[PDB]
Amino acid sequence: VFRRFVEVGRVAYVSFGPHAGKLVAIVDVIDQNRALVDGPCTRVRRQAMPFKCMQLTDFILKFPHSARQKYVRKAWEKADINTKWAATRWAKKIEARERKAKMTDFDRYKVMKAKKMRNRIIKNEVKKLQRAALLKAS
Amino acid sequence: QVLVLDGRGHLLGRLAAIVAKQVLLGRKVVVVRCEGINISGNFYRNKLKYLAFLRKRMNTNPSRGPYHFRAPSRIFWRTVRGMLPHKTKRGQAALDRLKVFDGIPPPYDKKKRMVVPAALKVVRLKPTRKFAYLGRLAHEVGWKYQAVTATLEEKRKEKAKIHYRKKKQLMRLRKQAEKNVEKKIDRFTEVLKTHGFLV
Amino acid sequence: MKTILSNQTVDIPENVDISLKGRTVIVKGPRGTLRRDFNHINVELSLLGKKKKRLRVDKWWGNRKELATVRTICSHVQNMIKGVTLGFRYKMRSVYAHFPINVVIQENGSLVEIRNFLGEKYIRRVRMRPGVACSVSQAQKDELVLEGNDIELVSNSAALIQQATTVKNKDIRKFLDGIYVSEKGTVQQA
Amino acid sequence: KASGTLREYKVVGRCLPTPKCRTPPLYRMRIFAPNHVVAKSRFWYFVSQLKKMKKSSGEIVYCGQVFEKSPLRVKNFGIWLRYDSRSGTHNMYREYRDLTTAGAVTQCYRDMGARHRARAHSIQIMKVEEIAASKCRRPAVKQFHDSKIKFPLPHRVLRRQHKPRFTTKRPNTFF
RNA sequence: CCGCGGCGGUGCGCCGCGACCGGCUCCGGGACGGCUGGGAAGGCCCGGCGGGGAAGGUGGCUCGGCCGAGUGUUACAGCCCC
RNA sequence: ACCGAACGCCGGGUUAAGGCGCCCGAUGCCGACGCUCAUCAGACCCCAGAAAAGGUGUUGGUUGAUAUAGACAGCAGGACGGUGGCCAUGGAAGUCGGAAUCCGCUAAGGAGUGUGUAACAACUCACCUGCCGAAUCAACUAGCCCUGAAAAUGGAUGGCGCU
RNA sequence: CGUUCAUAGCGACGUCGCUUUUUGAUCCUUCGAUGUCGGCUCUUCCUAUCAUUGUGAAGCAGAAUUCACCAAGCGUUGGAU
RNA sequence: GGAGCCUCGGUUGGCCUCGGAUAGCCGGUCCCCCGCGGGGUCCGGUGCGGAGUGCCCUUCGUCCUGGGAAACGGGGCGCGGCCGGAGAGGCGGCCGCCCCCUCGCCCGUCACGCACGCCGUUCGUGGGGAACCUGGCGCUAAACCAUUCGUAGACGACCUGCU
Ligand SMILES: [Mg+2]
Ligand SMILES: [Mg+2]
Ligand SMILES: [Mg+2]
Ligand SMILES: [Mg+2]
Ligand SMILES: [Mg+2]
Ligand SMILES: [Mg+2]
Repeated sequence: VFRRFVEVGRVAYVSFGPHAGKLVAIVDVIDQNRALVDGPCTRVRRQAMPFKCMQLTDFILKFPHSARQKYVRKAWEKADINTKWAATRWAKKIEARERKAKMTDFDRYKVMKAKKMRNRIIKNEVKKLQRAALLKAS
Repeated sequence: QVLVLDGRGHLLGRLAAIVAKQVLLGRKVVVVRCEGINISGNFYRNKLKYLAFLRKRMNTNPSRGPYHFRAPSRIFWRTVRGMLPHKTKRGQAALDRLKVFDGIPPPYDKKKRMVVPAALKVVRLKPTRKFAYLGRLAHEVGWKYQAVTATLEEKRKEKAKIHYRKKKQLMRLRKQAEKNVEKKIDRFTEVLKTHGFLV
Repeated sequence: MKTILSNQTVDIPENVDISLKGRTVIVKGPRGTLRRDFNHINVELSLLGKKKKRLRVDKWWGNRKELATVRTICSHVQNMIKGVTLGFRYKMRSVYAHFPINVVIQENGSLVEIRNFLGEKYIRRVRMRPGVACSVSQAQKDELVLEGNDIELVSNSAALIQQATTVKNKDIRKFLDGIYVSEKGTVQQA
Repeated sequence: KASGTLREYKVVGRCLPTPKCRTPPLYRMRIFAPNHVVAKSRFWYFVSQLKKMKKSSGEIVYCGQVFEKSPLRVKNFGIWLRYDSRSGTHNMYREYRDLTTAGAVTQCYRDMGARHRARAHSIQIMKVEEIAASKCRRPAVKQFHDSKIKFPLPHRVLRRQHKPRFTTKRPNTFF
């Protein structure tokens, strides 16, 4: 029933730690709870990193299990994980959470007025749909 | 201003410590559905633990001595009372703040209830271990009303299924209304996603 | 230590239709349906091949006590496929020294009355498990036949009437009496 | 002897020059220790066991930390052990899989304390040797020898339980 | 008496602020020395040399749509590593 | 009586010994690595409880073997002849027991492991083949847990509890 | 020892433990006093179980009797001295 | 509709699926079954959850006039009807009818003791208890002592009888 596997070439998202919020290519598997990790275009150095602080995605790319940073950089740039990650919905809601955190007070006031007017218009439309469904069921 | 905690799947002492601390911090907590509390360690271990607790009783006057409450809500009240400083006035005020229920009453069945993942079985126990339900433990110690509570919970699960069907109908009306209105709220929807909403 | 993977495959024949809702497998075919809920067993159950030719069971990162469960899931799947296709037939003979043990079924095979065990007057009524049919066979003197699909139910129903006819407060090495299981096979051979 | 994260120190030493011998031989060891003070102390311990040399009747010529010549390459390490039980002293051979020699020896100290209650004052490290893909005798190490290794994270139980503690959603674990 | 013009103790009570000092507890930066005059790493790769897991191959089988996936077999380098 | 530390009255800071789920101040670290299932789990000098022995319960280590000359358990043919050999007479053609203790067929039976006899007879174990085809066997040893382990009022890791 | 058979039941030569239901050992509390033995009455508790309930093993053919487990719920008498 | 005493907590609310953890949420249901709904098969979208408690809902200065986008919405503890809710209900939805208003988002237009820097601002609240007062409708006692009884009893207490 599993879909995401720890494979040589698995791209993962670091949850916490020093390189938090960055992408990871798994190069080799060291132990049950420790992996060998490269970050060629995501400003992460080659090091070991446990499986607790990484969230594996559904991206795979092809390079042998002991690549000396160059072939995995070329595989990263060939598969183009940067633009596909920017087009990925989960990174879009991550940067939506980042915009919510960077929301200024004047920006929050504009958002609140837009919430108010949008909810009034959609609530009037929901009431029109309710009376139309009542007339249809009548 | 009142927490409504669900006792389903939550561990006994793991939930009781958090409830004791949050009630000593001046907050009204209502822990509900306490026969769904599961205790780590299997059923014969937990049953012999509570039977040893039943054997501990005052020799001269057992009516004066330890009161052995059989209901799961009062077992949870006892395991919070053993964590609260109940010999003091602030501990008695905490016991007055805490309200514990078997099943879930009509004052609290139509309320959104909370889940503590720091005291939950799937988070805290390994999946290969064993556990025991406090409802089954109480019924085989002598609590009388597992079946009446089961029928009342079946009735309110039917009522909550009807309510969730109505909520799904309101939600499909909300989605089709957003589909109708997304041409005239084009600059109302965009100013939420440039600041971090709906994406 | 934690073994990284233990896998096992079950190749189902073309007379069997199996499917699974999570860890809840259901096996239907000629003789009927049999369900088994492998929740709280904590394995992976994949079902692959065109028209689901094999059932694959995985255990990931399990030590010895959970590596010992892959083959028992495989064995329950073999027994369930055997009960669906060929069924289970347990033959059990009434061994007695002097008193002939009188066995009679009541509804179809559900209630079984046992009489004249060691000359006792107390009749022994046994309810069988739901799905197990009891019968008195032909061309044999005192012998019961238990037919069914679930090996659990059929063998538990055999153990009930085997433990009902026990000798109390005597030397059972001398008093060799009772209804004892003699043969374990299928309904049809194919 | 206590432990932290361990470091490997090449320590050489000799005796003081005497009128009967002006040039004593130099003896080298590879002490696994947290810092150089306790590295020099364990050096005097093992040299006092082996040769006739005490700290006041000798001198350490140089104590320096040696670093891993390839820290980015995962390696197998076979470590020979001489520990002391509640009964008499026993000998062992362990295999681990880590990047550095000092990291493998750290994992060895934690594993000895976990399995056999062997403390850092009772554990005497004989020697550590790096091993290729062959010449391994432990199945827990040999199960990681695969060209295309493949395993999920099956029961990925969540953490961060207490940032906001009271929630509506029951937490998920299938990832 | 109009002057808070200068000095001194000050105010009926509740307070707030500024700057300076002593004792602390933290944060953000900047630049320096030693090392095995640091180890591996990042970039272009060059003319050779040996060994080993096993790959746009070969190839027994299995699963599907000439093509894709898994397993094993000798093993070069056009997958790699020292 | 133990560890730390010795004392005028206070404010700020920092610790020792101990701790940081709640009582109870502080791990509400997205702590690291393993071990442990207890139908009597375990929980910190003094100190308030446990032994010899045993366990394929489970985790490691030490030693010695065999597997394509085609293992281990699993269905299967056999324990003959010199030889009632030899002291034992009260009976040893393997047989209560003890000094003895090899050849032949050889594929193979040790002057024998048991069932059992006044003696027999008979059932039946080294080795290999027909079938499944790669990791297995044996003895020690160290961890945690279990048995050993039984007292009288109801009873105490301090309590709640904890996997 | 048990017709053969160490272990059904026993078990020498040795050795490891529990109890304060016996006597010892000490003098820690009490000598400006804690009424000192038995029997009668009465209640509760322990199991190291004699019998009863449920079982396993016998040198258990049946009857009778020994060994062992869960187990203190209910019983354990009338008398001569 | 009115001050006036005492006791305090507060400082938007969330009006609800069950369920699994080696899975789960949402659709039409072209296909099928059962009593408009539920359930099963196939297919499609996300899944460190955006049909998100890391969440959602209400704005928290006022009024004047004069435009644009949207809207027939709101109110008079609005009057009568239809109901649902019993585990510890004590609230909510839907219709007929009289009148009034331009409230939500942007803009032009000024004015609100602008109390001259200084702290318990705001409110759930017409907060809970007691004493005076504005009216309409509805009402008329019970217990105990004294007597008696004996189904009871130390005294109390208990069972009884008496316009
Ligand atoms: Mg008998
Ligand atoms: Mg000291
Ligand atoms: Mg006196
Ligand atoms: Mg007295
Ligand atoms: Mg006993
Ligand atoms: Mg007498």
